[PDB]
Amino acid sequence: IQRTPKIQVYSRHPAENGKSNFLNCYVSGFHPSDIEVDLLKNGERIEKVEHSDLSFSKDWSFYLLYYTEFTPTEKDEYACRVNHVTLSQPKIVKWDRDM
Amino acid sequence: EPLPQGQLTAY
Amino acid sequence: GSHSMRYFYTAMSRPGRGEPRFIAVGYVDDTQFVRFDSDAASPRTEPRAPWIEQEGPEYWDRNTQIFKTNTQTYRESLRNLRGYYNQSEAGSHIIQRMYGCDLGPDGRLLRGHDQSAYDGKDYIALNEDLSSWTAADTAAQITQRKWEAARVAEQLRAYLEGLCVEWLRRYLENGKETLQRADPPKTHVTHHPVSDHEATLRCWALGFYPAEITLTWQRDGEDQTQDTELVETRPAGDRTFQKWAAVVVPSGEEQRYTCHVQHEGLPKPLTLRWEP
Repeated sequence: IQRTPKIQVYSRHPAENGKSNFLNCYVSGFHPSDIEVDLLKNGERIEKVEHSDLSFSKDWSFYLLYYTEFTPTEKDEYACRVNHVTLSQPKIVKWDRDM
Repeated sequence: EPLPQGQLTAY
Repeated sequence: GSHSMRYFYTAMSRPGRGEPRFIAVGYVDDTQFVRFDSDAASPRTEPRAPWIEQEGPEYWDRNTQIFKTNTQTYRESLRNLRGYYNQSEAGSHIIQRMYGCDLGPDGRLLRGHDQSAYDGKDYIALNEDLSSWTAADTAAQITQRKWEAARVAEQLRAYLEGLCVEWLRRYLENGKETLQRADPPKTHVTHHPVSDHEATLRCWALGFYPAEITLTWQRDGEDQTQDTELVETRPAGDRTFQKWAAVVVPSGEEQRYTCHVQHEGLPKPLTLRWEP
């Protein structure tokens, strides 16, 4: 009846410290559609994060893209925090510039 | 362009 | 070459939190061009692609009326299905619908689609003949009876073979510089040691459009389907998509592996290997 979301955290353009880019969190394959998604910077929730209009795949599972402008560095850590009815507790997915 | 309202037939 | 137009409707009940929300989005291939959300401060059809902006006020008012009317109809439908399944008035449920037309590489209607699901499970679908239905269960059979009596199939066929194709062709022309432009993937192979005798080879495909693409790893010319980790194609946020395929290989055997890429935008299929 319910499907847990797949989560991918990545950048729009190849990561280059000091260069403005876009941090993306793509959640897909989930059902129902209600879902909470926050982008984090060193653990703190980033303000002003936009997302795409709700749509779904051929198997009826939903997908959404959450994104915000950002500038990668050596120290700063970024991640995506996702909660869904299928999850016991919010799942944290860290950004890996090689994924 | 979407499907016209037509007769608005519910499920 | 081939093209399609699809509208995706999502109607979701939420007992205790107002009337069901109705959301509709329209796509031409992998490009969204319109949206409507009954929860918006001021519910109206809005542009989501530059080439649709040139449509006149009549277009936007006609569409908004259609979606405003659907909002009410789908709320009735949710009540109806709740009943068909003898469900409580306390749970949240979802009706989804997707319909549209597919054109071949010549501009002719290849086939039409109209499918509905309830709580993520197929409920009822218009057959490829655009004249008959396939109901998933006895509940959907009730909907089928209603639609036949209301000649819904005939209405869909007229739309799919007419308006659908006509407008899709119009959109393809107005947005030809993007909709009819295939952007090939920028590709490369990365190497990540995982231990002294194994390393990960990851084949990347970036900045491509449309989303359809094929990434495969071969070992001595043999596909490694079962040993290849293929992530889901994801949106970059600038209309393009990204994807990668990875395989763990024995250190020293990297050159026996080749990554193959197929995409509409490539002058010719690509074959890549790790380049130290």
